[PDB]
Amino acid sequence: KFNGLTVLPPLLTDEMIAQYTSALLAGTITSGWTFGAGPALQIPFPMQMAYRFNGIGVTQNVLYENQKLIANQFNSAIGKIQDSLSSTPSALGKLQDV
Amino acid sequence: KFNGLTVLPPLLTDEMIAQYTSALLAGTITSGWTFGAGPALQIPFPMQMAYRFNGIGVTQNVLYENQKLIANQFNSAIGKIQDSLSSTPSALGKLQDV
Amino acid sequence: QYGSFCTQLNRALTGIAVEQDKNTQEVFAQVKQIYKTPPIKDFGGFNFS
Amino acid sequence: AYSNNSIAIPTNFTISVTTEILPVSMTKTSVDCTMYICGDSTECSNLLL
Amino acid sequence: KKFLPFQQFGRDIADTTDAVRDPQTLEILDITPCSFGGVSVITPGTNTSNQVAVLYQGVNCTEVNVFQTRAGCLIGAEHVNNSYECDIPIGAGICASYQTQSIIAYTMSLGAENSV
Amino acid sequence: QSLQTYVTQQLIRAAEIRASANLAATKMSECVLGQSKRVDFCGKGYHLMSFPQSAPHGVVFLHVTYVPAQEKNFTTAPAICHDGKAHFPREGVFVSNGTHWFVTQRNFYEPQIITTDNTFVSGNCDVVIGIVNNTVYDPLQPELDS
Amino acid sequence: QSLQTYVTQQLIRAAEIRASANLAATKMSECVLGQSKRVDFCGKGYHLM
Ligand SMILES: *[C@@H]1O[C@H](CO)[C@@H](O[C@@H]2O[C@H](CO)[C@@H](O)[C@H](O)[C@H]2NC(C)=O)[C@H](O)[C@H]1NC(C)=O
Ligand SMILES: *[C@@H]1O[C@H](CO)[C@@H](O[C@@H]2O[C@H](CO)[C@@H](O)[C@H](O)[C@H]2NC(C)=O)[C@H](O)[C@H]1NC(C)=O
Ligand SMILES: *[C@@H]1O[C@H](CO)[C@@H](O[C@@H]2O[C@H](CO)[C@@H](O)[C@H](O)[C@H]2NC(C)=O)[C@H](O)[C@H]1NC(C)=O
Ligand SMILES: *[C@@H]1O[C@H](CO)[C@@H](O)[C@H](O)[C@H]1NC(C)=O
Ligand SMILES: *[C@@H]1O[C@H](CO)[C@@H](O)[C@H](O)[C@H]1NC(C)=O
Ligand SMILES: *[C@@H]1O[C@H](CO)[C@@H](O)[C@H](O)[C@H]1NC(C)=O
Ligand SMILES: *[C@@H]1O[C@H](CO)[C@@H](O)[C@H](O)[C@H]1NC(C)=O
Ligand SMILES: *[C@@H]1O[C@H](CO)[C@@H](O)[C@H](O)[C@H]1NC(C)=O
Ligand SMILES: *[C@@H]1O[C@H](CO)[C@@H](O)[C@H](O)[C@H]1NC(C)=O
Repeated sequence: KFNGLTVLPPLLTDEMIAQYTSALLAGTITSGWTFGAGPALQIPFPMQMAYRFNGIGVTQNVLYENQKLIANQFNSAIGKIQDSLSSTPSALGKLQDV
Repeated sequence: KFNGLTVLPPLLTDEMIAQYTSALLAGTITSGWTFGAGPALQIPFPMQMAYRFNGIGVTQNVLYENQKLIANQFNSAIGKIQDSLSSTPSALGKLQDV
Repeated sequence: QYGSFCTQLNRALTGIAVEQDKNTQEVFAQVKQIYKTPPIKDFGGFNFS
Repeated sequence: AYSNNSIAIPTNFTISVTTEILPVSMTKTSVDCTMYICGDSTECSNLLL
Repeated sequence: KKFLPFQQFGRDIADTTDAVRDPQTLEILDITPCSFGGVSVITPGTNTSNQVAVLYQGVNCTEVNVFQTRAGCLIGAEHVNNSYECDIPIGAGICASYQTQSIIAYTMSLGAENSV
Repeated sequence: QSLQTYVTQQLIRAAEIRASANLAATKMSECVLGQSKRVDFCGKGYHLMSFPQSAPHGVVFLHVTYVPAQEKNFTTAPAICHDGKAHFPREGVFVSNGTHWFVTQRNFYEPQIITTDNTFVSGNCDVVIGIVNNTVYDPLQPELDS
Repeated sequence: QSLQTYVTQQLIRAAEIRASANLAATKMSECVLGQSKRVDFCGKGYHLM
C-alpha cells in the first residue's frame, strides 16, 4: 500500500462486463445459437427449445405438448438457483480464494 | 554467446515439418476425414464437401447445385488470406513474441 | 550494483497485468454486437427475470 | 426483431476462411553453469563447488 | 576495425574486451575465445553393448568415422544412406542407432510414402 | 541468482508453450483430421474443414467455415393442424411467406410442400400452443386416384 | 529475495488463473453460444443451454 505497491484498475469496468453478459443473454434468448455462428436469426423461444430437445435426441412434440410444465420447471430451477446462492456463501469460495 | 550459452537445433528440420503438413493436406484433400480414423479412403472432393455440408445440417443438393459458386468463394477466401498475410506486419505477433 | 533484477521483476508483473485484461476480454468479449431483449418479455411462459 | 411467431431463415451463404496462429516450440537453450559463473577460472570453480 | 587514435580497447558486448590495441605495434587485434561446446555420448544400453559415439555440439570437424552434422561433429558412428525411424535423436533430422554391430547415423524417415 | 532466475522464468514459459502446443495438437486432431461440432473451436461459423500450415516455432490453421449470409423474415408455427392431427416437421421448420405454408431446412431457405413424408403426426390439435391450420398433402392419393 | 519470491508466486498463480480463464472462454463458446454434446462439460445431464 505505502511501499511502492500500486493496484492497477482493469481495462473493462464491471458495468462493461455486465453489458457483455447482457448482450450474450439477449442474443441467446432471441436467436438461440445462430448469433454465435453469424447473423442473429430470431426464432420463438419455444421453437428454439424444441430445436435443443431435438439436439438431445428427444422429439419436438415432447416439448410442445409439455410446454407449460417445462417452463414451470425451468422457472422453479432458476428461482432455486437464486435461493441457494443467497443462502450459502461458500459456493463462491473459488472466487473468494482468489 | 561466448559465456557458456548455446542454442540446440530442433530434432525436426523445417523441411520435415513442411513434409508433415503437406502429407496432412494431401490426406485431407484426397480422403477427407477417413485417413485420420484408419486407411485413407479416396472420395471426390465435391462429394467430401457435400458430406461436410450434411455435417453442418445442410442438404447435399445445396452444395451440388452451387458447386461453382462455392468453389469460387473458397478460392477467393484463400486468396484474401494470402493478401492479408502479406499486408499486415503484426499478423504473426503470437510467434514473434516467442 | 545488482544490475537489472527488478527491471525483470517489473516486466514480469506488467506481463501478468496485461494477461489479466486479456483473460477478461477472451471470456466476455465473444460478440461484437450488443443485443437487447424486446420490451415485451413474452417467451411462451419462460421467465428470465 | 423477436416475436412469438417470426423467424429469420438465410437464403444464401458465405464460405469463410480464417487464420488461427498457435505457438508450438521455443528455441532450445543450453547453459554451461560453471562457464557462465566461473569462466575458465579454477579458483572460482573450486569456490562454486 | 577502425580504432581512432584515442580508442584503446573494443567492446561490442560491453563486458568483454573483444578487441585490443597492441602498444608496441599499434595494430589492433580482435580477441575471440578459443572454443567450447557440449559433449554428448550416444550409447545403446550397456545391457546391449559398450560401444559409444561422441557428438561435439556446434563445432566443425577440425577443432576436435567422422561425420559433420548440423548439430556438430560425430565420431564413432558410420553414416548410412538408408532412412529409418528415429532411435536416438541427434538433431537437425539426424538420428543414431545400434545395428549389425556398429553405431549408425542416418537421416530419420517421416513414414512410408502413400499415394491415394 | 541470475542463472536461477533465468531458469525459473524459462520453466514457466515452457509450461505456457506446452499448453499452447497441446491446444495445437488437439486442433490438428479435431479440425484438420475431422469436422468439429464444438462452437468456435476451429473457426467462426459452422466448421467445414481446416488446413494446416507450418510456421517458425508454430502452426497456422486455415479454418473453412459456413456462414449464413442473406436472411429473410417469415412467419412460423410450431405445428400444422389438418384433420384434428398435429403435424410436426421431421426435419426443418414450418415457414410462411404471408399466404402459403411450407417446410424448410433450418439453415438454408428451400421451401417445400408440406406432406406426410415431410412431417410426423403426434396427438390432436388441442395441446400445442400456436398451432396453425393448413393442409397436409398425401402423395399416395393422386397415385391411387389415377 | 522477498520481492523475487512474491513475483515468482504471482507468475505461477497467473498461469493457473490463465488456465481457468481459457476454460471459461471455451465454456462460453460451447455452452452459451451453442449446445454441447460433450458429457459433463456444460453441467450434469443432457445439455440444453
Ligand atoms: C417472472 O418471475 C418474477 C419472479 O422471479 C416475477 O416477479 C414477481 O411479479 C409479481 C407480480 O407482478 C410480484 O408480485 C412479485 O413481487 C415479483 N417478484 C419479484 C421477485 O420481482 C415476474 O412477474 C415474472 N414475470 C412474468 C412475465 O410473469
Ligand atoms: C407465397 O408462395 C406461394 C407459392 O410459392 C405463391 O403462390 C404462387 O405465386 C406465383 C406468382 O409468382 C404463381 O405463379 C403461382 O401459381 C402461385 N402458386 C400457388 C400454389 O398459388 C404466393 O404468391 C406467395 N406469396 C407471397 C406474398 O409472396
Ligand atoms: C382450425 O379449423 C378448425 C376446423 O377444422 C376450427 O374449429 C372450429 O373452432 C371454433 C373455435 O375457434 C369452433 O367454434 C368451431 O365449432 C370449430 N369448427 C370445427 C368444424 O371444428 C379451428 O377454430 C381452426 N383454428 C383456427 C386457429 O382458426
Ligand atoms: C448468393 O451470393 C452470391 C455472392 O456471394 C451471389 O452471386 C448469388 O447470386 C447469391 N444467391 C442468391 C440466391 O441471391
Ligand atoms: C616501442 O618500441 C618498439 C621497439 O623498438 C617499437 O617497435 C615501437 O614502435 C615503439 N612504440 C612506439 C609507439 O613507437
Ligand atoms: C567446416 O569447415 C570447412 C572448411 O572448408 C567448411 O567447408 C565447412 O562449411 C565448415 N562446416 C561448418 C558446419 O561450419
Ligand atoms: C550414398 O550413396 C552415394 C551414391 O549414390 C555415395 O556417393 C555416398 O558416399 C553414400 N553415402 C554413404 C554415407 O555411404
Ligand atoms: C424483419 O422485420 C424487422 C421488423 O420487425 C426488421 O427490422 C428486420 O430487418 C427484418 N429482417 C429482415 C431479414 O428483413
Ligand atoms: C403471440 O403474441 C400475440 C400478441 O402479440 C398473441 O395474440 C398470440 O396469441 C401469441 N401466440 C403465441 C403462439 O404465443
